[PDB]
Amino acid sequence: NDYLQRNAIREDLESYLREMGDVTSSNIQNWLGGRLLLVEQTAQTLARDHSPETVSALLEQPALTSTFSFTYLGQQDGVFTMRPDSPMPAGYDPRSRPWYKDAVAAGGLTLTEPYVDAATQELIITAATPVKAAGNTLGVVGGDLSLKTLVQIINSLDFSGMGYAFLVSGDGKILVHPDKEQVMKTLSEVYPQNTPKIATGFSEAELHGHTRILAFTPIKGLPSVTWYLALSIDKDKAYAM
Ligand SMILES: N[C@@H](Cc1c[nH]c2ccccc12)C(=O)O
Repeated sequence: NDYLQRNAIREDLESYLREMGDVTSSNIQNWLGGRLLLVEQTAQTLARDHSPETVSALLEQPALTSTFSFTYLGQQDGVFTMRPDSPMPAGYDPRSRPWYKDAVAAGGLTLTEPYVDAATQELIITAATPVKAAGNTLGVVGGDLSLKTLVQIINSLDFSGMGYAFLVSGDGKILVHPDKEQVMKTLSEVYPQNTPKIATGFSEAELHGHTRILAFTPIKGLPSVTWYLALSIDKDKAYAM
């Protein structure tokens, strides 16, 4: 019987994908986690002492400048301090920015979706958290992360040459993708005819003329967001083995 045989193949493929999805999800979980912890450690220090001299020196420390493109403090009175330094656009107010509002609404450390950077006019992701002293919020600390860097991490693996990984929100918004044109599109825009369901274990869909298999894995330990790790696999290549 070819039905039983196809059934045996598919079940094996789905077990492999589950394994790859789990461990890739852990990786990005751990990597994002360290960044979050670092921003948190930085805010808890500023909480105790946020004099101008201290703020400057703290933000210039190598553990920060080598991890984030920019690290910064926006204060509740609107005063902004960043390292390394940058030309400043007229009218800037850190309290109006997505990283600031997101941290405040979260009541603690969180991550933004991509938003348009103030200087590069390109997409950026920020790890951010409020500065908490005596139950009060003195401002928000943020550390900037490049989309390209997140891509590289979730695509360490091949995956045996079958496909690639991307990040997508529970709402269906593509956050990070090896193909730049797909970023911040929705799953419905990319797949209008038969849209992959995030809840559903394994979905088939058609992309650039080829049948693909998609599978979604929750990413744990991201406060106040719901992000999935997605695997997108070439069906014909996978089954061929
Ligand atoms: N990425 C943050 C902070 C930031 C980075 N580079 C900047 C240059 C100018 C002003 C703010 C920034 C924002 O866009 O708000």
